Amino acid sequence: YVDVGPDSVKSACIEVDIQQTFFDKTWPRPIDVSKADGIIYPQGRTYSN
Amino acid sequence: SSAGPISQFNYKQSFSNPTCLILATVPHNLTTITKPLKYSYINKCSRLLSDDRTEVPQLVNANQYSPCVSIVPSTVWEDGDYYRKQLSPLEGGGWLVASGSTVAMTEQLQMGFGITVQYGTDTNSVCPKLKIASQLGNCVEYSLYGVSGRGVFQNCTAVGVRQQRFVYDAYQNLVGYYSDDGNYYCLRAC
Repeated sequence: YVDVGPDSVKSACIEVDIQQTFFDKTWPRPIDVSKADGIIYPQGRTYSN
Repeated sequence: SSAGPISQFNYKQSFSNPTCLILATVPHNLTTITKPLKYSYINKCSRLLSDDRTEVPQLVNANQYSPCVSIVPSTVWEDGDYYRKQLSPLEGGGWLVASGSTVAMTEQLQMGFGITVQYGTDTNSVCPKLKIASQLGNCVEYSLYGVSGRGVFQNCTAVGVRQQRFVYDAYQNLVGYYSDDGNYYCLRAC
């Protein structure tokens, strides 16, 4: 197994405030494949024009 | 085929793989290779059991260092020096013991090379190189990585991906550059 550096020496964690309603936004950015949104190039080989 | 101190306590090759042994001499022309004070080797590596009587030679196993390299300096100070180290009850008790030998340094440094090869099933990826297997084979044939074929390479321009290294044209065929380092050797049919 790999050394990933020391454990944290802190005895507590930072407190976390969950407020989902502040993150509920409508900022639509739908896939448009006309512009090649979200395209993984093919693994097997690569191509010209 | 030797039972000297070298095979016993210093350096042992595997008997299950094919091996080679090379003796050479660095010229003068080679200057980045520095000489040490002298040549050193281990002439004794044994354990003294916790009975203070029984001596058991510690023989070196192939692809390993001697158990005495922990107590023998990287260069032996004087011919015949001896080293000792008492063992913890966990290590077995008794002692570890060694003795070093020296040979006077030479005009030109002298070296030893040991090579060991493994023939794989399909993984034979360590091959020689020359320059027919390379450019300029400007006609048939090529044989690239996992792909066969027969083509006429030309220095063409400039269409591809350039990070992975083929280019096809809408079929199984490759038209055809990559692989050379790094240009555009576009191939053709026979």
